[PDB]
Amino acid sequence: VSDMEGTGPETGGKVFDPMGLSKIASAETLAWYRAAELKHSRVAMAAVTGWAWVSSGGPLFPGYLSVEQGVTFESLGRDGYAAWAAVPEAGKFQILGVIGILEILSESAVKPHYMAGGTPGKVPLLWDPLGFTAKLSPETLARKRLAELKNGRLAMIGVMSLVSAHFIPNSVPLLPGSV
Amino acid sequence: HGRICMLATVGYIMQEFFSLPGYPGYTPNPIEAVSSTPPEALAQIVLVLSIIEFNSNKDKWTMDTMFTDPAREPGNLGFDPLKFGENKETRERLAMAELKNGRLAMIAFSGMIHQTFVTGKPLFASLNDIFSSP
Amino acid sequence: SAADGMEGAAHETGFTTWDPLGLADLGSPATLAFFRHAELKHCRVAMAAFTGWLVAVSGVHFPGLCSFSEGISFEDISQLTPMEQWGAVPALGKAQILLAIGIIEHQSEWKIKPHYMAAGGKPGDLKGLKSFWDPIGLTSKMDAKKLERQRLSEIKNGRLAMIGIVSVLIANNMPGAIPLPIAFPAGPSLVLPF
Amino acid sequence: DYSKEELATALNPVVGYFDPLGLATADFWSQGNEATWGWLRHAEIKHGRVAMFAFVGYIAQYNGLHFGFPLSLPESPSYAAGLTPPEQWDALPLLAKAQIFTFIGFLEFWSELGMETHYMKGGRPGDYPDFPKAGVIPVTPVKVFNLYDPFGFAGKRSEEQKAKGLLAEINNGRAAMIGIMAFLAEQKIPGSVPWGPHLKPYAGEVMAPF
Amino acid sequence: ETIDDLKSLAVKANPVVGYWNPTPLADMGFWGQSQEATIGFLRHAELKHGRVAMAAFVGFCLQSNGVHFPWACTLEGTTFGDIAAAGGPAAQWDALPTNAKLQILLLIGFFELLSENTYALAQSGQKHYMRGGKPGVFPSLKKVGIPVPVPLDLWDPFGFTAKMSQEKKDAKLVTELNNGRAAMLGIMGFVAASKVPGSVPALDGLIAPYSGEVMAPFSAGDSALPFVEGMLKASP
Ligand SMILES: CCCCCC(=O)OC\C(C=C=C1C(C)(C)C[C@H](OC(C)=O)C[C@@]1(C)O)=C/C=C/C(C)=C/C=C/C=C(C)/C=C/C=C(\C)C(=O)C[C@@]12O[C@]1(C)C[C@@H](O)CC2(C)C
Ligand SMILES: CC(=O)O[C@H]1CC(C)(C)C(=C=C/C(C)=C/C=C/C(C)=C/C=C/C=C(C)/C=C/C=C(\C)C(=O)C[C@@]23O[C@]2(C)C[C@@H](O)CC3(C)C)[C@](C)(O)C1
Ligand SMILES: CC(=O)O[C@H]1CC(C)(C)C(=C=C/C(C)=C/C=C/C(C)=C/C=C/C=C(C)/C=C/C=C(\C)C(=O)C[C@@]23O[C@]2(C)C[C@@H](O)CC3(C)C)[C@](C)(O)C1
Ligand code: KC2
Ligand code: KC2
Ligand SMILES: CC1=C(C#C/C(C)=C/C=C/C(C)=C/C=C/C=C(C)/C=C/C=C(C)/C=C/[C@@]23O[C@]2(C)C[C@@H](O)CC3(C)C)C(C)(C)C[C@H](O)C1
Repeated sequence: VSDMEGTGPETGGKVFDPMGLSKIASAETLAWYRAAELKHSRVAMAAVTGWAWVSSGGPLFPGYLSVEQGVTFESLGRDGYAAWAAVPEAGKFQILGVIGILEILSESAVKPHYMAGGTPGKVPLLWDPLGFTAKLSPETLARKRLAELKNGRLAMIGVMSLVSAHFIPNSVPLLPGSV
Repeated sequence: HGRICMLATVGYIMQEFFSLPGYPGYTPNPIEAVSSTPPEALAQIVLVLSIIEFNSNKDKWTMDTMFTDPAREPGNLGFDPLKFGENKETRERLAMAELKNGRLAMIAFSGMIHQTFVTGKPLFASLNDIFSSP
Repeated sequence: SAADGMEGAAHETGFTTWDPLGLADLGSPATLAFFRHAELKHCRVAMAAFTGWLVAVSGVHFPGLCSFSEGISFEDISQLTPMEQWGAVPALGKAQILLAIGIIEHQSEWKIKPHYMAAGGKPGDLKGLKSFWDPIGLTSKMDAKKLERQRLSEIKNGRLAMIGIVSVLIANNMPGAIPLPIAFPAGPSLVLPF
Repeated sequence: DYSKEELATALNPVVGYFDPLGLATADFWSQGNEATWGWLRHAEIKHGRVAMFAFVGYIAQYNGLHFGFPLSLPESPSYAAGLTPPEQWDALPLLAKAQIFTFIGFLEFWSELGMETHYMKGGRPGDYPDFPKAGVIPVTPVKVFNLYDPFGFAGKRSEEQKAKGLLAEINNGRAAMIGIMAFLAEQKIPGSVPWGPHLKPYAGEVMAPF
Repeated sequence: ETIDDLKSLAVKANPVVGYWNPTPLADMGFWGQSQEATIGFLRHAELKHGRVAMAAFVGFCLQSNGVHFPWACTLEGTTFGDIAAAGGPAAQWDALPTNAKLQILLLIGFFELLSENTYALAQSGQKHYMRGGKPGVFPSLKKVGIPVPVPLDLWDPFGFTAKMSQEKKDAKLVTELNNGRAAMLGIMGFVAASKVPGSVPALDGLIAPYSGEVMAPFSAGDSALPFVEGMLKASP
């Protein structure tokens, strides 16, 4: 655990594992933890950015989510859980199915699997299509991996803050009462 | 028998669901569908299979007549277009698999036939009726 | 597996042969060559089938009459659903379409003497039937590298196209299969010849 | 004959060789790249020549330029007024258009026949042969004046001055092709050539002769 | 041009700030091309953006006041005064005639074609910018050899920077880069003031408002062109 990334100056330049969860972890278990942490970081970053953009009165998509069923993006609600509920069930089904095909492809198509001697939480299938970090130096890439992990953990905290604000009426101090 | 019945089981299960488009005398119950269908269809099928058997076992229709030549192997009627048998490593696997699947298919076809006799409904309809509510 | 030197390993399966059930290990290199040739034929036929299906759905049709004896026209055939068009074609028209396809198949088996199953087969290779594939020499400008890239693109597009034609032909008959709610055209998923 | 890049550089240095379809490197009918390149060059030259001819004819006859001959004795149907040039061709009697096509067919047939071997088989693209000597065609008691230089104003020029004319012919032919298609597109589809002329709204498939 | 050359240019431009490049664009390989190709593309893009904004800032300033031409466009009669009275400069543009817009755009396309043509650039004496050439170069419209000659070139119409010294010309290219950056910010400020009111604090209440999409070259009046009426309706 002491050789992995994620540690920063903000915890003594040291590991943060108060409850010993890394001491019962082999190399494969640590790889699984890192893969789960990174995927949660990715999902939470996308989720919190989308929730903030939607519920902060940001721009919405132009027209009809379903031209036949009659659902405009404006009429969806501009509220996270309500908008997700108002999305058609077919739309949710195909979003989840596309994500599932991507997950199966990720598991079956990234050789040296992350649990068999591969990099945890890397997807060569979905990263830098254009050119962005295919030419960066191996120290700036590590720095940006550390940044990814950091603000991804922050995104986890933020998205669960939004969820708690929605369910618990006013649980977050500086968030509205109708999340 | 194994080859015939492992064709027959697939035919039995898929005749309940699928039909030739607009084929006369279809019935999901294949037992009734035999009588329902035109006799000429079954006559042509039996004629084609008679031609196949005759040409494949020319002068070898009997215990004494067949297997006179030492190279003749049981079941090796020369039917292997895709040439799976040229790979000798998997030949034992495929032979054992043919034998076991043919045996299971003989038993299975007997099961489907007699279950349809018992119930009067096609195979998966009877299966649903078994695995339905009390 | 035996399907290691064979082209077809993609970007979406790592860069390793995708044979989960190990069928390439089954049988002979002749059997694997048959599998490759069947794959490419299904690929090509599926691309043609999806393009024709889009043509039928769009309603674009040739100007004229299919048969002056029966009086059936391209417009009257276009009125039906895409799969019902085949039933609407004249019987002799279907017969001679199948005759042309059968002649092409027979020449592919015959005139390409180093056979796909045989040694040195080149299973995807149907060029040799002169002026059949690429009559305009469009592939002549390319080199070996671009030709390999375009062969891989053929394989990918064709696999996707056969999945697509199965999807569109099974969507309406099997509702809820393809999640996108749109009025897929009616008609049977399978039709007989003649 | 001319290499493709050499010909393209001579025609237009800014463009040079341009062939996204790669038809210059094609093999039509399995006849070989040289033969097929000759075919393509001769097709380009023929299309250009026909386009120049038809463009001068279009500008001439769209301004009601009817010949002084009465043509048809009952009435020249296409010399009537209120007629776009495509409608004039349509209004011509079927025998007239038939005879025109048989004449053009004789010209094409003799073009293909009289060759060194052929424009495909190592022959100069676009070279219309000299009509035969005398009497070697049915009838022809006197001679047939050559379709190229009937009065023999071709020995006037020198070899390089003929190569220059050939390149100018190809470029002008490309421009004339574009011009005729602009005219016809403007006729059928109004405003398709917004910066070109405003022609009458003729509505007929030009690709139907009869 | 290497990153060392980019740094030297940045130092010459702004001695205090210097080379600022938070982006990776100078490091990526654009379209699978090389470092030199990517840097040439970015530098020529910067120079063209600069130049166009420098030209268009003056255009916006003059047309908004009203310095419209005294003559008249389309023969039926809608003078440049009428186009000016249509509104502010974006309103003037989207009120222009369809053919006028298309002629302007396709002349610009012709100039871009000649600018990226190997033959014209080679005749003027320079290579393509992504293939080891000086960014910002526009070839002579004389040496290209149009069948009918052209009197004057685009750059150096009358040779005002004729002779000079190349060290001087590079020093003035530094001026070009800085002025272009400032002009791009200025025109985007003008257009932002036109559309989003109060977006540019200094120019609030000084720039005429606007509602059309500045990123839409053709208007509803130009719906005759294909796929334009639907696109106007589909504007964000
Ligand atoms: C935008 C497209 C531009 C490309 C196309 C183009 O420009 O089209 C232009 C175009 C039409 C048009 C348009 C306009 C309306 C005018 C303008 C608009 O333009 C815009 C908007 O931009 C639209 C456009 C282009 O549509 C048409 C062009 C037609 C063309 C080019 C027609 C050539 C006939 C030559 C003949 C008959 C010569 C016989 C010559 C003969 C018989 C000889 O004696 C040969 C000779 O060798 C001999 C034997 C001996 C030698 O001693 C030398 C000579 C020479 C004596
Ligand atoms: C997710 C969901 O719910 O739904 C999704 C998924 C689902 C259900 C699967 C769906 C579907 C159907 C799909 C995706 C169908 C895909 C069909 C596909 C992919 C069809 C390819 C045809 C290619 C042809 C005909 C190419 C010929 C090309 C030829 C003959 C060439 O000459 C090529 C050429 O290179 C040469 C050789 C030489 C060059 O010199 C010139 C060019 C370049 C021209 C949906 C409903 O649509 C959407
Ligand atoms: C909002 C707030 O609170 O604050 C601010 C922010 C905000 C909005 C950004 C503002 C703004 C706008 C700004 C700053 C706009 C900047 C505009 C800028 C900087 C525009 C340059 C054009 C240069 C040209 C056209 C030169 C051509 C020159 C050429 C082609 C020559 O002839 C020169 C020449 O020497 C050569 C090269 C060769 C020599 O032989 C001689 C000659 C003469 C031939 C405001 C208004 O400040 C308010
Ligand atoms: C990332 C996920 C994703 C992908 C990759 C993806 C791809 C494709 C492709 C190409 C491969 C096609 C051809 C296609 C077509 C349609 N999509 Mg789909 N789509 C995704 C997501 C959603 C969502 C969220 C919705 C949706 C819908 C529709 C409708 C319905 C129109 C209507 O009924 O008016 C049609 C025709 C909406 C829906 O079904 O609403 C009931 C809807 O809400 N899609 N979609
Ligand atoms: C593989 C493609 C193909 C080829 C290469 C091909 C070649 C030739 C040749 C030259 C060798 C001749 C001389 C010829 C003649 C006729 N073809 Mg034919 N044909 C092809 C396809 C179809 C289809 C799809 C149809 C069709 C038909 C007719 C009829 C109408 C008869 C009528 O009035 O009934 C006549 C006279 C229609 C038909 O059979 O209608 C019952 C019809 O639908 N063909 N066809
Ligand atoms: C060994 C082997 C293999 C095997 C095997 C397997 C799986 C074999 C399985 C055989 C199996 C499964 C054999 C069932 C027989 C059932 C019978 C006879 C039922 C009679 C039922 C009767 C007579 C019912 C009568 C009644 O209903 C009537 C008519 C009316 C009611 O009033 C009264 C009752 C209910 C009594 C492999 C693996 C395939 C290959 C390998 O190489 C070799």
